[PDB]
Amino acid sequence: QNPNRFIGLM
Repeated sequence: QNPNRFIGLM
């Protein structure tokens, strides 16, 4: 749910 988690998928 965090946008910082999307950077990890990068």
